[PDB]
Amino acid sequence: LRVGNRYRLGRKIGSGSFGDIYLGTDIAAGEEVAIKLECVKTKHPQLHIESKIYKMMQGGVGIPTIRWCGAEGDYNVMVMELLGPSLEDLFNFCSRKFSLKTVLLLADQMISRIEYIHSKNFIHRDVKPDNFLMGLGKKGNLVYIIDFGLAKKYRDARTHQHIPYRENKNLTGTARYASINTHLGIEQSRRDDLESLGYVLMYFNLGSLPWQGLKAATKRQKYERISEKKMSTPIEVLCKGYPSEFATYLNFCRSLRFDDKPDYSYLRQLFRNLFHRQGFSYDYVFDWNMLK
Ligand SMILES: Nc1ncnc2c1ncn2[C@@H]1O[C@H](COP(=O)(O)O)[C@@H](O)[C@H]1O
Repeated sequence: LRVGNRYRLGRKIGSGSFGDIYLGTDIAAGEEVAIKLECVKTKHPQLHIESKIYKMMQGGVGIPTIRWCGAEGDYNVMVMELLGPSLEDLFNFCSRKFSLKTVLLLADQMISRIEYIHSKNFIHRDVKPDNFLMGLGKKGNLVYIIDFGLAKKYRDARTHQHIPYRENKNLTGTARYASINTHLGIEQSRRDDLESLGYVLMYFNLGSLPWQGLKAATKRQKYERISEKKMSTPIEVLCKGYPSEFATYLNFCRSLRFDDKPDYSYLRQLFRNLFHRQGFSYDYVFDWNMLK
């Protein structure tokens, strides 16, 4: 299979519910690429939007490059830089066990990516291990963020005027990691991304969250089943037997006002101090770099 003249579609490397991702070859440049395909069917496809957001993000550390956008037949096409495995894939590879050092190494970078997205007037609204990828080669130590499928402006580009507080929202992201605010149908802001990262971190520590694996025919039902267990579990019980810093983090994030600018530095500082007190070095050796 080919896409136009310049690209070679290889084998599928990811299924997204938005589109599917193929490993590919830029034949004209002699470089491996990732190629996202979306089928056009209505007059509101969303890959055109996602690519316009990627482009506004460019020149960010841990933002993949976009090489080409256009259409062939009834498919929208996005060609981007190829990245390594997801943190979900790496977790599975490491037997669903990460060391505290690996979790803290990741935490520092994952706050910084989210910060950078917020600095560009957007919230992500789909923060999950699947959506963080390690780079390849010289970028093997660099955590990337992908999938701006569900991203939106939280403040005016011009004025920095925050979006107003609104309720009864469409529950559209992944329920395992959704903020308590998202569960009550409250409009998402910067605090919701950072809380979601909190649940991602405790996911890596535990191996699973105590609200996982609950069957539902519907997306609405998935959120509601998880909501009950989540809202009945104190931050302090969730994180018990782990460094206080994981509690302090989730607590800080839940205490933020709708339209508060987070202290991204403080949250980074928390994990750094724990990191140094444990006696770890920032050598960028994750558990999987030790595989012989
Ligand atoms: N540029 C990329 N390079 C490598 N894998 C990717 C890339 N983009 C997406 N993927 C994979 O595709 C999966 C789903 O992509 P998405 O539906 O866009 O979030 C992710 O979990 C990744 O494993």
